[PDB]
Amino acid sequence: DQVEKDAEDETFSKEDTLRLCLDIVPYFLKHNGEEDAVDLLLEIESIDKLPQFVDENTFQRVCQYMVACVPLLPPPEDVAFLKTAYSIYLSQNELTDAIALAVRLGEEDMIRSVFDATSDPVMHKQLAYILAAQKTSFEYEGVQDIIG
Amino acid sequence: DDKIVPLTEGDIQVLKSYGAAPYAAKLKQTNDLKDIEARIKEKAGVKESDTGLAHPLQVARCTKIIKAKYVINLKQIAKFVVGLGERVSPTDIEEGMRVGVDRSKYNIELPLPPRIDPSVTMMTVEEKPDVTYSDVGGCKDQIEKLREVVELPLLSPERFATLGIDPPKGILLYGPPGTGKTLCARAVANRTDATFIRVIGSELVQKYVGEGARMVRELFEMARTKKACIIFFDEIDAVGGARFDDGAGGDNEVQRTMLELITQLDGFDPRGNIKVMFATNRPNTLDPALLRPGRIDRKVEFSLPDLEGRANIFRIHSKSMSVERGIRWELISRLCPNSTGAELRSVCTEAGMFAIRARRKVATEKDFLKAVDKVISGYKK
Amino acid sequence: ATAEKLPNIYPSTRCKLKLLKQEEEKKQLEEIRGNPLSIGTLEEIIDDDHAIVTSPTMPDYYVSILSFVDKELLEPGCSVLLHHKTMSIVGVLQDDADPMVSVMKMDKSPTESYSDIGGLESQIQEIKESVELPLTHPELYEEMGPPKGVILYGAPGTGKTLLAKAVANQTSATFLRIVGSELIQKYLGDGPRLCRQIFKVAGENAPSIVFIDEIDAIGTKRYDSNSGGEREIQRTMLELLNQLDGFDDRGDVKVIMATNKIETLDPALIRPGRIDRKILFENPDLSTKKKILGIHTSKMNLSEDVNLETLVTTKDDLSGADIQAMCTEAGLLALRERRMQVTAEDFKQAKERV
Repeated sequence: DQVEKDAEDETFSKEDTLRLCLDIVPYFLKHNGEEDAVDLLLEIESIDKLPQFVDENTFQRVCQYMVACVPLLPPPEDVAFLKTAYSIYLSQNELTDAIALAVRLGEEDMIRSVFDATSDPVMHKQLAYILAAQKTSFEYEGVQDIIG
Repeated sequence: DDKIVPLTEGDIQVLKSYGAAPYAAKLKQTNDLKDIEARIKEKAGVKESDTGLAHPLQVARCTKIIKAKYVINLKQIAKFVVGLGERVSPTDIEEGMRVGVDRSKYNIELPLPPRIDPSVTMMTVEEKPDVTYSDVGGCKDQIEKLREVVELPLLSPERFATLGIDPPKGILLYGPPGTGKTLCARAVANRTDATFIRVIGSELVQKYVGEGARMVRELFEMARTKKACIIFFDEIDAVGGARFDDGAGGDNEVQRTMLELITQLDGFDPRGNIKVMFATNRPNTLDPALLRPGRIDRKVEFSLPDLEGRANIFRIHSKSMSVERGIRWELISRLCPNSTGAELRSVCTEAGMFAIRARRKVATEKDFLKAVDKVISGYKK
Repeated sequence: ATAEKLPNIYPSTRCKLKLLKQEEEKKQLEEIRGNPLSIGTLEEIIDDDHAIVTSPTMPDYYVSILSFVDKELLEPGCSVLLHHKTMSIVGVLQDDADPMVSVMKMDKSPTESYSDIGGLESQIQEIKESVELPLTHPELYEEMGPPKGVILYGAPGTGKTLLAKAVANQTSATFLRIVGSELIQKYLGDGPRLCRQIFKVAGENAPSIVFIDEIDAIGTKRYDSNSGGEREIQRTMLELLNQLDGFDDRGDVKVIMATNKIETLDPALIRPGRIDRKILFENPDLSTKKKILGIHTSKMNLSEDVNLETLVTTKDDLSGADIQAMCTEAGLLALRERRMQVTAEDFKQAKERV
């Protein structure tokens, strides 16, 4: 309850509290699975940790639910893991998990994520249709005729 | 987990909307009168029975009016007949809302039929069958006569009267049973939209006595009710045919059940309107009393023509399947001997899996050749 | 966390569900009905919005529905809401139960899966393709159509019985298992009703897998309909055939035939064009036996003295059950040995017994 709902009100945090759980969120990262002290972190509004925590380790399902936590849940919006732990993205850096991320969140921010990994025209031709199959995002030019 | 729970989060709120919603117009409309009207309306109707403490009907209890009670009980409580002299009541004899004779008739009408029947018809009749042209493929020669036996007299009864005659009053079908056989009956049944009674002799012999007799009557009863109706029997062999198994002595009623069927169908039944049709494996089993004219007149096989009939029949069938238009059904039909307008689907219908095994849209010649082989070999019967 | 949100979600759903204003209106519609009311059985119907009924005490009164619910929801000869006044139909009443038909194994997507039964696959395609394939219903669409049923042969409990539920599990329709000797009765005509009751279910609960085991008895045409020959034999079968030759499916209600007495039966009892399929279980050849062996042998715990080939070659061409069966008493010997890991000796023993 320390840093939490600074998230909700907007138009904070004790490293004591913050660092205590930096045994814990890793205690959850040593488990690599799954969900608990992330929520503790979503509270934390620290733009170090969320870049800093998992740059490595986990994948599949695993970082897929790290994502919705990264931008949305903290008092601010965040990216870095989705550039950062995103980096290694072994099984296609990042193709495998990020497209599981590119779906859902009826968004587009994960459009590069596929771009970055998807390198084949024809893997992208499927991504092209995949970006196309969201037409509203893909239909207007400036995405269309540029991405389109 | 988390992101999925967002979907799960959306799940909860979404459902709460209707919950919130449903309460809304709920406030608006405020359901007695759909019934409480009709209820109290028909409560009169209820009470319209309830005076004097009172289409099969079975029993009318229209009860205890003594001056008067105007009802039949066919039942072990207070059996009743209104008659003995001129005994009626202006619209309705009396009460129960039930007004009438039960089933068992006492005088006439009286209150228009309260009647008729218990056990519905335990036999059941599909009118205008799902078959009109359905198995009619390749079946012509038969139907050619059937139409005469059935269709035309249903169509233009006058001609036979214009001639001075009727249609064949009863007709036989044999070969592989019901195969298109019954459906073919069902065909012209629905071709002519006459009432098609499918009654299997299996229905006829049951745990008790007068069994089909009871039925055959109710049959013959609602025959005339359903007039211009096809009484159709698959399994004339169910009740059996001619036999001496009365020499054993237990079969007698089963034998009689035929004789029942035999007796009543003979004298009074219009068979130009009420059609009677029989389906068997063995025409050899007939009780000749069946084969009697004015009972059975026309006699027909199902049947199994030639190379040619099959082709069309094949051609007929395969149109369901995606089929190779190069290969000839004539080619296939050449190979197979004569066989059933059912079996000829084994020609086509089996090849679908061939077509799926061969993963074709359109089964090849061999696909059917194999099927021809496969099926016919697979018979060994 | 979301579990809480999930639970209350489930909870809020319960509330709205119970929330079925309309409640009063619904109660208004109940307050219509009055109470307590009277059970009673249907008889026939007319548009009259008056119909009479059937009772054990046998009052039969000509009565309306209280009309929001429907006549056509129901059939003649069915128990209906009745008042105690005129026995007025209060509305749609089940008369749910009917939990009986003649003799059957009442089961659906059954335990047996083709994996379970030891590898028979060569004929599994037969049962798969004829049934399981249109069960997917996807390809059978283009296929234009699918046979009725199959005919098992070989031995039950390995070929016949094991296979039987394999596709029955696989297709996950209502598997209905019966024996003709589980019909009759020696009496005439409900043998058909037996079937009917079955076919009532079969018609009702579609999709379903009809099974049939060992027609030794109700199925024999003999040469004769007279001179001691029990009608019911054919008398049943024919009707069984009527519902058999009166129906084949595109992948809905599937049939199974399991027995060793083959030509005891009519050709149209098969009716090719309809039943195209003879399954016949053989003694599994050493490999195919080994195929079943490794399954049941290994799923039996044992000591490494054991070897399949040690068992395989030593064999007379056993049934795929005898595999199981050897394997069976094999451990029983180890149980007589009171041990949890079986030697190879018990196997040879258990087999050379069984």
